[PDB]
Amino acid sequence: SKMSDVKCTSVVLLSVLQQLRVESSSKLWAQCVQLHNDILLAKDTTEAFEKMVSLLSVLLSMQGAVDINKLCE
Amino acid sequence: FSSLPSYAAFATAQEAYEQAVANGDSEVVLKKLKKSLNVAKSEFDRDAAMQRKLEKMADQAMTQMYKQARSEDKRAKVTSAMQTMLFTMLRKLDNDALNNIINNARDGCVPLNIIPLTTAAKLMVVIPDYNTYKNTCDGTTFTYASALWEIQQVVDADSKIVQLSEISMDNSPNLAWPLIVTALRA
Amino acid sequence: FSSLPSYAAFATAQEAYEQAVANGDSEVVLKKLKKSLNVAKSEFDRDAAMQRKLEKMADQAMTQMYKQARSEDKRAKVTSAMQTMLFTMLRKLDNDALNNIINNARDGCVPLNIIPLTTAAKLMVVIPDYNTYKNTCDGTTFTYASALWEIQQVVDADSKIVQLSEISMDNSPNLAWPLIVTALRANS
Amino acid sequence: ADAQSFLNRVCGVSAARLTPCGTGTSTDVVYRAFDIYNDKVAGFAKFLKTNCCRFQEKDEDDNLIDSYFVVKRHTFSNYQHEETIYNLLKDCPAVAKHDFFKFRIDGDMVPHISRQRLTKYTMADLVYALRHFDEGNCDTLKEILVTYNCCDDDYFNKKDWYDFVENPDILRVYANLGERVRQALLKTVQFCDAMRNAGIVGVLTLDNQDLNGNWYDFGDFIQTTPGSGVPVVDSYYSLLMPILTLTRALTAESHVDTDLTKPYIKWDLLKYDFTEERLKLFDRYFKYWDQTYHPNCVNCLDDRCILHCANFNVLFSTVFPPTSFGPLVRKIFVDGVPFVVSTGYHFRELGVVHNQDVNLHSSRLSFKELLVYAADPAMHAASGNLLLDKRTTCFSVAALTNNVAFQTVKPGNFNKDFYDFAVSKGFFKEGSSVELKHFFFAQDGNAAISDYDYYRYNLPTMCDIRQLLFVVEVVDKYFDCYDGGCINANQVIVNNLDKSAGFPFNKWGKARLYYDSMSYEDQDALFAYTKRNVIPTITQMNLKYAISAKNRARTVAGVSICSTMTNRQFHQKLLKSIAATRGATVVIGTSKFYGGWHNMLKTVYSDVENPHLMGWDYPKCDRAMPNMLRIMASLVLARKHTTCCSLSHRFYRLANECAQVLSEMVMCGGSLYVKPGGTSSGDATTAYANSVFNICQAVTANVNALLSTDGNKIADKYVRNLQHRLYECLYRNRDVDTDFVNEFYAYLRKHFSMMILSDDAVVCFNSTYASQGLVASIKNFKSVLYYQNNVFMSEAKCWTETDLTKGPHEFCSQHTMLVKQGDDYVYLPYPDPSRILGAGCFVDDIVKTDGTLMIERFVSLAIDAYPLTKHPNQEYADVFHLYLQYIRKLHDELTGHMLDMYSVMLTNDNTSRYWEPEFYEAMYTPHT
RNA sequence: UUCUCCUAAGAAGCUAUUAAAAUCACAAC
RNA sequence: AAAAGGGUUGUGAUUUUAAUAGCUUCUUAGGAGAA
Ligand SMILES: Nc1ccn([C@@H]2O[C@H](COP(=O)(O)OP(=O)(O)OP(=O)(O)O)[C@@H](O)[C@@H]2O)c(=O)n1
Ligand SMILES: Nc1ccn([C@@H]2O[C@H](COP(=O)(O)OP(=O)(O)OP(=O)(O)O)[C@@H](O)[C@@H]2O)c(=O)n1
Ligand SMILES: [Mg+2]
Ligand SMILES: [Mg+2]
Ligand SMILES: [Mg+2]
Ligand SMILES: [Zn+2]
Ligand SMILES: [Zn+2]
Repeated sequence: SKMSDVKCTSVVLLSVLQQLRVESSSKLWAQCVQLHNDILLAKDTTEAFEKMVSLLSVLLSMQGAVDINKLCE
Repeated sequence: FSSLPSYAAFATAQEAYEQAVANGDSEVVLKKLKKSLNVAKSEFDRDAAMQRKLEKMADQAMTQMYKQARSEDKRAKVTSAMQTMLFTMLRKLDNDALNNIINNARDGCVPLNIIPLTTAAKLMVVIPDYNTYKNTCDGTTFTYASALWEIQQVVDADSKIVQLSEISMDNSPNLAWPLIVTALRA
Repeated sequence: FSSLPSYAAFATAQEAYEQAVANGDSEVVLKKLKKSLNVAKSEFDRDAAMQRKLEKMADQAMTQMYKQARSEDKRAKVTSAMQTMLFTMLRKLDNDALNNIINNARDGCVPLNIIPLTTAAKLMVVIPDYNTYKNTCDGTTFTYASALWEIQQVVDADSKIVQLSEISMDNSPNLAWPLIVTALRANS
Repeated sequence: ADAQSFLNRVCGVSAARLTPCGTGTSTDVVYRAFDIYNDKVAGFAKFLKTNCCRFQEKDEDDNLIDSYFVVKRHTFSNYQHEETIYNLLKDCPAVAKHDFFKFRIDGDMVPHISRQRLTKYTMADLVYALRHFDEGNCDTLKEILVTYNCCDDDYFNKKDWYDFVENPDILRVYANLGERVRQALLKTVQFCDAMRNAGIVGVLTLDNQDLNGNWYDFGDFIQTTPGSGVPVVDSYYSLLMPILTLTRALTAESHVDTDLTKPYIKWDLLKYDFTEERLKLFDRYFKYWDQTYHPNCVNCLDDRCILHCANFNVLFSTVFPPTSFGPLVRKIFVDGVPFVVSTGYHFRELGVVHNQDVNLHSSRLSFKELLVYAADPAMHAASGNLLLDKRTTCFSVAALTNNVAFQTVKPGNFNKDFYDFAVSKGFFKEGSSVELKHFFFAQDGNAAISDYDYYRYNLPTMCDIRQLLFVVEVVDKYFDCYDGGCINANQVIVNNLDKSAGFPFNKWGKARLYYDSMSYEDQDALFAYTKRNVIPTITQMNLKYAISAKNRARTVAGVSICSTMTNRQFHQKLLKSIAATRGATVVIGTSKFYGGWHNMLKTVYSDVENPHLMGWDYPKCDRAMPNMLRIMASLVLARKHTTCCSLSHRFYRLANECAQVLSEMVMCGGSLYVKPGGTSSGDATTAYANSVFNICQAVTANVNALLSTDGNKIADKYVRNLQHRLYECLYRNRDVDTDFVNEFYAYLRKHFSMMILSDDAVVCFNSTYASQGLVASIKNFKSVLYYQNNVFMSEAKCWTETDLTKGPHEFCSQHTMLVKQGDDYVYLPYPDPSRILGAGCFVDDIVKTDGTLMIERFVSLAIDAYPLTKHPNQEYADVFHLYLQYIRKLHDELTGHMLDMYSVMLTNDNTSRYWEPEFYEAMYTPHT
């Protein structure tokens, strides 16, 4: 059930970004919202995965906001 | 509601009345037994109702305190739960591009911008060490997010422009790592 | 409660009945004493029940009075807040130009919409893109509402200050649109 | 050659090179629209004429142009009669040139009447093409638009070129016609001025006038003493009226010399009353309209005259500057300090209205006066800054703060435990019939202003006066069975007092605070105050955080406390009676559980013959709604009050409703804007007014469908008589014919049965009559919505069903199925499974994610799940069992948690019944 | 006069149902 | 975090109260029986 997992992960990822005070930057928040809604509306999996890649790049760019090595372990 | 203090008297009075009616004893004795049964049963029901009230109050108290404590527990820890759930689902997805970017970020090779979706768009990446450069880069090409890119410019920590030829294992100590790389999508 | 005198009379009947039972008096004496004791019990129960009714009625009346007092306190607080807001707004507005325009009117009535146009000293403009900025607000002074305005510094969507030298066609992608420009009314 | 000789005589003394269209001397065949009232037919309909010969004129380059010669062949008495009338009328410049000549057709002598330089199409053709919009009529509308340089032929290759919503540019295309329409109006008045002076009695109809404004067809007229002639113009103006606003003719009035090339008029900025200009416009354009017109509706005698005068006012107001249409303010003194306060309103609809209870000097302010002065926007707008907002086309008044506010919408929370349980059970696999479709969509900071800018769709609209005045009586027939009236403050019921009180009252508390602070005497004093004075109020816009299938934002309007209190006190007695009734057309307040759905469906099916079901959707319903229909709904609701309220009190109540609900001041992001019109979300009457509007639209569709049919082809004599009487009742009668209103109401209820709830409707109709054209269908709804609402109803959204055993395709988002229960068959509703699964998976608060507390939350979701078990699709059936098993698991986990924490088990086990099916089955059995 | 039995009224206590208030949650236009 | 959170109807659960209903208790009168 890959596509439903991708959509649920998009919901969780945008919630994580929102809690991280991304809203303070209106431009970045608008881009994140567009990516989230586009993934939710998408119908075929590869487009959703590429948009997910961009949305996750948003979170990864924020150096020191999340301890990636601690979280993933 | 059982084994209450008045229960024994009620039970014994009913048994005595039943034995009396089974014997066919004197009517006045039967009526005396029945009235004693009735008064004992009245007391039994009264204390049973009191016990019911106590039980209801205890049940409500326990339920309310459970609700409040668990609501506080759920509300306090939201951020860590969200991050842990996100990364658990990300591992469960098992996608090559997501794993590639996540593992690169774990090694310190984070991007400086949103990774673009379209051809010839611009991406910027940080390179912590020559080993990660050896892994990620090959001549004029860069491999990132399962996609192929073309190197545009390499810079240093003091903003010095560095030529691609300079990056070598023997020459590496001269550079002030980390490096910044700019690339376009093929 | 045990202090009730009817309970005391019931207690005397109770002592009499207990002594009669302990002594082993005849059934007829026990019956008469029982009916006396039950009369006393009926009096005691009736008085206790009417006491319960009176106490709960008193509690309900007291709760009503407490609720009324809280309502009056809230009303006073709301009145104070409303008066303060109205008088602050009275002090804020510019009396001279508004008096001039109201004196100019035929009947003393004027449309509400024209009052900010004529009297207001400060203007705000919200601009979504660079073309609209170039059309509406190019320069440090611009004319709107048949009046001349001079500019005060600008803020972006993040409410951070933007210098007027930054706003240009080439630089436009970097800014966080929309832009909010503020201006004051020139004297002439 | 005979044909050449006939053409040469037709040319006459003119220098017009003629082109022999048709064939020789033969009569030409054309399909054209006519307005007609005979002793045997009465209609506005398309006909095949076959009555005249036609020739075309060619330019000096011998290319064809829009200028025709038409010659009619008819009886000799008509020949002399028309010659006499035309000889009378010759002086007028609005009359087309006529010639009369005799010619050898059969070898004998035949008379001919010729007219010159006519356009291809008449005014009736344009009116019919616009009013009855469909693709077949689109083929004529394209030719009309192309011929008069509105647009080039390639324009029609665009997608949705006709759509008011997807292609707003179409509104620019129609405007080019408008000036050509205006010249038609003036000519008509000129013609009347001649006809009265000549002493002629005749009726005017649209078909006689060409698109240049010239007239013909004198045959109907009769003579009278000079100076006492009369024109009859009701049908002409009444049919023309919607086109006047659609094409915007009076825009030419805006300019100084009324030349479209001259600059605009610059009015005095402080001017607010235009009574003389309204009277001048009415006298110029509508000179011979024989009914008294009041520029200010306060003078009007009754609700019908209010509708009439407001219908004229809405057309006339477009000319005047936008700044004047607002509340009027005045300076007063209190305890020696100066206040600015409101004293009156200028309505685009209802004119200039003044308050009656003003105080120029006062010593103190009571609580009621404090509420009144804090509520109205005069102080906030006067003290605030000046605003110029380029994000919206709407007019903007003021900014209340130095900073504008951008409001975002956050995403929803994920209920991972339920998702994992569902995936373990086997849902959400690729290729499954059930999948996630409803989500919590996020929004950026621009959401609120964009959803406000959606209001731009609302446009001014002038309705057909006579048709509307008949339709309003037909609707009042639908509503008449209820009771209503005013009640004292102590009687009113409020559902929830912890709701917002609007702006600025929300700064200090919820509605409970204001309901506690004011005694019944203060509330009754305020309500009595509104019956004599207009109170403007401010409305606030909020963004709603809720699950949806579509990603566009949704905003809702909160209304100030004063308007809510007075509107509740006014309307609640009628609204509660509407909710209490069962078996009516308006189905508000009827539950779907315990057999209600079957009863509703059986009620709608009643006594129709050859039945079909159909349903439709209004696009952009609340934004697009014309002001006139909202006024009509308010007046229909006010009609119940006649027993207890005098006319002045009811007019002032209507003015209050207009000032507060219809065109109030809207607060968004800290700034004040003016709402152009349409429905608001917090009216305290919104659903019932929407139902009234829905019924009015359906009745108008039925009226158009019956009138358009060719009366010669109807076989049933009863329906022909009904059509004749319908035309008579609409256009050729003045006072209301109650008997025919009852007769038409009975006809509608017999053949066309409705079920109504806000903008959702189902109708069961007679398919044979619908195919013959005697009752409405989807096409008529499309045309009526196109011309009245100014929206195009996408036919794909509508639906129709032929088999009554399957029920309606959609009502209140429910699907219908037929099932066995005992030895009886019943109808049951079931929802979209995606909605139930999404409501399980996504929640709007973090605490809801923990299941044990939410056990009671899941039980309700199981109830809607119960009908899905009856479905023949297994994937649908599995959902309800999934919910039951999740409830069981939640109870087990709760027991374990409490046993661990407190070390004592629970002693009450009612929850055992929840995971077993029978309880849910009880919900739908009609037994109790 | 006294005992037993029944009927009727009052005062308490327990229980079944119906109807009104408050709190939480769900669904629809 | 701040801020803000509309109108109308239906449904479920929990607590409180009122009114009918059934039963127990024991006081009072009348009728009947027995001595
Ligand atoms: N611009 C144009 C072009 C063509 N025509 C044609 O002229 C004829 C008009 O006939 P008429 O003698 O004026 O009227 P009538 O048929 O006696 O009247 P009725 O009983 O009201 O239908 C029709 O064939 C077309 O409508 C036109 O009028 N105007
Ligand atoms: N909280 C809510 C929610 C809804 N509504 C009502 O639902 C309706 C929503 O309109 P709709 O026909 O569903 O949608 P629309 O805007 O016409 O969209 P379109 O069909 O794409 O043109 C309105 O009558 C009210 O907005 C209300 O009252 N409160
Ligand atoms: Mg005619
Ligand atoms: Mg709709
Ligand atoms: Mg529908
Ligand atoms: Zn009038
Ligand atoms: Zn009234």
